[PDB]
Amino acid sequence: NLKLGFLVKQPEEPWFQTEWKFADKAGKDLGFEVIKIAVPDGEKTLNAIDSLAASGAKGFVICTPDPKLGSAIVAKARGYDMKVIAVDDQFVNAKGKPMDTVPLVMMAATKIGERQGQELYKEMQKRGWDVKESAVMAITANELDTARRRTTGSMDALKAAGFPEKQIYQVPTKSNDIPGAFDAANSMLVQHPEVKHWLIVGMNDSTVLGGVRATEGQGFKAADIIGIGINGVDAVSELSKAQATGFYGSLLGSPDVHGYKSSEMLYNWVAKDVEPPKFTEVTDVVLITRDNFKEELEKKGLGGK
Ligand SMILES: OC[C@H]1O[C@H](O)[C@H](O)[C@@H](O)[C@H]1O
Repeated sequence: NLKLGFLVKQPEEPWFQTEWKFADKAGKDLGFEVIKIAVPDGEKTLNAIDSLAASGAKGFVICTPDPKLGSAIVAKARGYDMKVIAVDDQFVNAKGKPMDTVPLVMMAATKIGERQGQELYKEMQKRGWDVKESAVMAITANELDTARRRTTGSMDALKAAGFPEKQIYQVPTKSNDIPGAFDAANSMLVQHPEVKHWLIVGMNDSTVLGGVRATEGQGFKAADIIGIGINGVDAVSELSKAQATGFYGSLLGSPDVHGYKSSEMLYNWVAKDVEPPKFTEVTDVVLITRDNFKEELEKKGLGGK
């Protein structure tokens, strides 16, 4: 009978789709209805809450399209006697300090990032690239913490592994999608004619994919590119292709956990006024490649690949 909202920034990415799916499950289990809304931008976010209130929802889980909407979201919520839980992306203040006060469930950004970096270097070593003619292209979205911590973690790990600091080139992307990353990567490539082999660093699948698509456009062959995405579920279409590409594999997270856990906690909070922990960090990761993606998806109950 109880209605709880599940707002996501990017409903077109399997990650978010899966979070929805597992929110549904939680609903089934606990006996509550999930109202699934896309909030791609700030306005739609604020409008969506209004709409929720109309429907007579008692709270919502949200991945905000903008961390800096935090204040507004909370205010609107309070006004409607709605409880909020943040998923994925953390609320920040005007000054861009994290709002500790809102319960969050997110991925262990740093740890996953560092695992990306490890695995990048590992595959490089495998291929016997000459470091001298190799480079790292780091496509960044520094304004998003969880993203920041990811790419920084990757760079740290690479630097730690012995990859020359001076051969790591960062480029900000305007959007956390393929088109965005494509533009970014493209602009960086034409600057570095000397490079023969690229490692591509990005916070998620799409970002890395964007990077890869760009390199192919500048006449790099698969052998000469290593990109490892983050998310896993986002990467399935790529890993499924006949031909191997620059996109070598992905770190599979737990969007199932994100969806289910966040919803479950909201309900309890709403229904039973059981205060969720302020911070939940999900540490799950597995490397999925062309060779294993199918197993691992099925293994994690994210069947289909
Ligand atoms: O929490 C994981 C989540 O982090 C951000 O929201 C990214 O945009 C997503 O694609 C995903 O990787």
